Amino acid sequence: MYLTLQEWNARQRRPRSLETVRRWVRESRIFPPPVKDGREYLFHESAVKVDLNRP
Amino acid sequence: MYLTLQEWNARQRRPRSLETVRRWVRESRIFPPPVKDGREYLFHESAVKVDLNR
Amino acid sequence: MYLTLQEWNARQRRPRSLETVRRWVRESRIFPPPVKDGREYLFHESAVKVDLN
Amino acid sequence: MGRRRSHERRDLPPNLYIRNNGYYCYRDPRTGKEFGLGRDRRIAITEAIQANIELFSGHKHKPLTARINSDNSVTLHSWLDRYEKILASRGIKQKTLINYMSKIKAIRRGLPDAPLEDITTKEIAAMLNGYIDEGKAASAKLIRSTLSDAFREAIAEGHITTNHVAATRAAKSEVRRSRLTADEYLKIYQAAESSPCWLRLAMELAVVTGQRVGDLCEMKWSDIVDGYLYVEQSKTGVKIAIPTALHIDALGISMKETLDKCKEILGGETIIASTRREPLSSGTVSRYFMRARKASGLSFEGDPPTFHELRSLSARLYEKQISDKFAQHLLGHKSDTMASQYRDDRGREWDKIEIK
Amino acid sequence: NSVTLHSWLDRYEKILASRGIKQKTLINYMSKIKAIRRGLPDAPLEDITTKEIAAMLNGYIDEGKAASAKLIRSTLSDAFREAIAEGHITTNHVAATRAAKSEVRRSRLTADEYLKIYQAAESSPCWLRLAMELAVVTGQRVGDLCEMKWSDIVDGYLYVEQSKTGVKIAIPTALHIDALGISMKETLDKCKEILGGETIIASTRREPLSSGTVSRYFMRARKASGLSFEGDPPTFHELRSLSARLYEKQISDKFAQHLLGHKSDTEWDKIEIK
Amino acid sequence: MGRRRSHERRDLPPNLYIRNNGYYCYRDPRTGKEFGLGRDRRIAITEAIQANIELFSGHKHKPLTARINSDNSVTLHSWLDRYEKILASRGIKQKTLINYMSKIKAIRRGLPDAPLEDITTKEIAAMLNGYIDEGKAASAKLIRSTLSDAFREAIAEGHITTNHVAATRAAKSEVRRSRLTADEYLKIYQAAESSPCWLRLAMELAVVTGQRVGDLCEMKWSDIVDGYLYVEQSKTGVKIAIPTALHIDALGISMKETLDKCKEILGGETIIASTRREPLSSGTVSRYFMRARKASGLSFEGDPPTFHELRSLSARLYEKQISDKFAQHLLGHKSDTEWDKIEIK
Repeated sequence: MYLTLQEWNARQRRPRSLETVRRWVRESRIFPPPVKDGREYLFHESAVKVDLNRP
Repeated sequence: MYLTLQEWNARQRRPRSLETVRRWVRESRIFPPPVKDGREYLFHESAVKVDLNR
Repeated sequence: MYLTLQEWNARQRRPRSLETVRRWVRESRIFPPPVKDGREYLFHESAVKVDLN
Repeated sequence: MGRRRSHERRDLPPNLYIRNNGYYCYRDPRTGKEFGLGRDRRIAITEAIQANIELFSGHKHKPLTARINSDNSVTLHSWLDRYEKILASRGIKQKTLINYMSKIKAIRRGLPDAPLEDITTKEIAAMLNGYIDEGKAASAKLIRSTLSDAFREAIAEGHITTNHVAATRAAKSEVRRSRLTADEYLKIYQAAESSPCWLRLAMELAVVTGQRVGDLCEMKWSDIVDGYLYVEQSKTGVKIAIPTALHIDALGISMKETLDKCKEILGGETIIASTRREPLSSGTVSRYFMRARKASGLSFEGDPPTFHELRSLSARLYEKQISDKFAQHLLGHKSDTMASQYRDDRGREWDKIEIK
Repeated sequence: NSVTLHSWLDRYEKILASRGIKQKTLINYMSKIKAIRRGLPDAPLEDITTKEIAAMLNGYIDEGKAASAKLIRSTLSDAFREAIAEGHITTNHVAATRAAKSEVRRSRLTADEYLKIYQAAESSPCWLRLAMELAVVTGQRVGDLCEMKWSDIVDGYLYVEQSKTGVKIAIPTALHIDALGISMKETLDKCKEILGGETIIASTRREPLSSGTVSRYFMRARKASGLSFEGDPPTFHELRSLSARLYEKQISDKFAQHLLGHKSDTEWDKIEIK
Repeated sequence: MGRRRSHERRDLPPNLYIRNNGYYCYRDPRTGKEFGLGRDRRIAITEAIQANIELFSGHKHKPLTARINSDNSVTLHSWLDRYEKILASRGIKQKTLINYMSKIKAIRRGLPDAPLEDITTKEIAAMLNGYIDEGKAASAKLIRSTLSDAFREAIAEGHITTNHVAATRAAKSEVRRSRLTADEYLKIYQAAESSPCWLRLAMELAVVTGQRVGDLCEMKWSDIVDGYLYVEQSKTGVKIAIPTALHIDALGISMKETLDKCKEILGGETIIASTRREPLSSGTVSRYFMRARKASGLSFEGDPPTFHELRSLSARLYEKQISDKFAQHLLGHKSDTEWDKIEIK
């Protein structure tokens, strides 16, 4: 089962903007990264945003 | 079940200023840490304060 | 859920000075006893001034 | 002490300190020594804080709406360790004991380290229901039962006086293991050509004898005398003798004909051996049976059947073939409760009624 | 704090709403909870004594409603058992009581009685008679008899999906009761000519009917016939009981069980020579 | 007292205990000792004031809640003494009484001598398990059952109120005594050559009649009418009459031939006598049967079979020779209470 860009963001702790979610995908802030299918992205069921930074 | 910084401060013994709430997170005075998700912390349903001293 | 020192004494019949009320706290003259938040005390809405002896 | 507080521990938990090298080390309240863990600040403190799940060290606890009743006692995580020392003396088979340990291990990573008269019924329900929301309902039932008998033996040793676990209910499973028809049987046997030869022989032998996959890999060519098949089940312990004259017309499989095939092609000490002329495990037989299932392409509703389902299909066939009492003694089963709960369909085939 | 009985009964209903059960089933329990409301004061659970619980229970037993007391006692007990799970109280003062044993007083139906009711159903519409013969020839429950569509019949069969249990069976259109003079086939075709609708049993307006009106009008023809019984007059559901009782002596017992929709087994036996 | 009043006590929480290094330690009014409470001033006092006042209820017309006041009782040993007296009047076999007193002596050397209202469930379990780890599993089951019965009768009188023994669990053990075969009996029968003559006759007569060794020693020749064998079982009291016509075709031993061999060789009032032509005890017939076991040179898995196994062997032979209803109608069995050939049926 693979959720879409909107469906995935509609299940997070706090729904954000479509363009915002698109930014994480480009910043690899989505583990695991979505898969390209057609024109939209397909995220994983247990997909959750992470922070690739160690201050 | 995870809540926001605003929703969490609403369910405490005494609601304080948002500034003070952010301070506790930075000073690591809550088990477990909120963990920044984007640009807004996400408290855990069991994340309570601890308070230190010297 | 709780009430501040002023919000509790203001509801009393004979609102005494802040100091005097703070003294009934250290002398456990208030039961149920109040808890210390940060700099102020937040009593219970049912907390009464139990005058004994 | 020499150093009560400092400007270094001021940002560190009670355990764990910081050396003159910017490194951190966590003390040990069992010897007074410590190990170096971490180079960063928010890492050593965020590491020496979950062991710190047990500051009892000050703080007490209280939820929303509750009562009070306590005094003093000891830990409990240790009781789970003493409970295992009692189960090993109850005289249990070497397979059931492992089933208990796995559950006790789940209780370890489920409930917080806590005394025994502290873990309220509400805390046990939060962990129990957590497995239900995941779908694993059959697990919550065993975890509850095990965690229930643990406290029972605890009360009998002067530690607890009540059994909070008996307050909460147990999940009710529905068994979503789809059955296997006679038509889907040939569909799998036909796709079992890519798989070894012992698979098809043991697949038919498991439907002609209606035995367990475990005892199916325990039969030797010495257990056959005067045309009988002496089989000793290990699960229950029942002993039966299967005649080598059986036959299933619904699938066209003869008992004797199937036996001989395992004597020429296979060959060995056991009825069902491997290509290396050696006995296989009970987990490898049903393993390859899966491959032919997925390779088939057929679809079901719920959870795909299994090699053990062959035992069920064997019973349903023998029913209409000969009689009902026949598909009861062969399965090494007695009583009168499962004989009916093994003939059902469970939402698959309509129970058609005929003029008879 | 936050205690009290009523306050809990409100947080208890939501719990049963997530149990995942039938609609009508959830309603049955609610009616029992409301009875407890006006049956016991509004005070903490730890204050409720076993005496007050039995005082209300027995009050419904003397009124004649002993059956209701059993469910109310079995439901009120579940509430407390779930209350302890939350940590509200420590004991269930309901497990100390005793449920009143009630005996079924709903008389059965015979062959002679049925014939007297069918003829008395003349004043009634033209679908009741069809519903009677059908409920006795199929031996099905009134609940599913109303949800039967002509699309269910497939090549001489009658696919019926029981709502209560959920059993799936297929009654062939070849059955016939040899005691009243009714034929499955002749009965079905009689419904296609007279009624004429999407469902086997419809109204005069060619539209499906509720299961509460099928047994309702049957009652009118019951009291209109002028037949006396012992206890409580049989109902439309009794046609199901009469159906099996007839098929057991018409064909076989293993047939009646398969017709009703049963799976497991659960008067004047004969002492054979051997 | 020595201190009465002083500083560091002017904090006010009773049972206080502020030591030199600023460390509170609540005292217990049961031993006098105390445990380290806390290192704060307004924290330890709170954990000491809540103890003084015993709360439970919440707003009511004068509650109750009891948790004190108690006296008048008896001691374990003392009560265990009269307990034996009550058992002697219960009306039972003398042998049964001995097996109960044997468990009583075990309790004496297993539990202290303090008021019966002080024995905790823990103490009882500590003694019970002490016999479980020693391999004496079956023993900790009889002692536990007897101990629990001594408390219930104690409550009946009015001594105590609760049976703390009804909280523990009784261990479940598995039989260890092995089963005798038909090939091992022949071997032992040959190893019994070094033993007296009555041993051989006792063995055969214990497998052909399937009677208890205790009753086998009480068999008189007067209990043989025409072609029967009246034997009044002493265990339960079941009356039976074994006909002099049976014979084991698995060992080649006829009951008639066996009886006659006991009339010439032995010679006495009892079918099974000694060389002195006099009745022998039941503990002597089995003791010498053992001498043949270790002499035969046959090892078993666990505990070596006894003379009683001859009975079990007698039943397992007749069960295949004639019928099953026959075996149950020989050993003295009343009601019902290794491979079943599953034919095409």
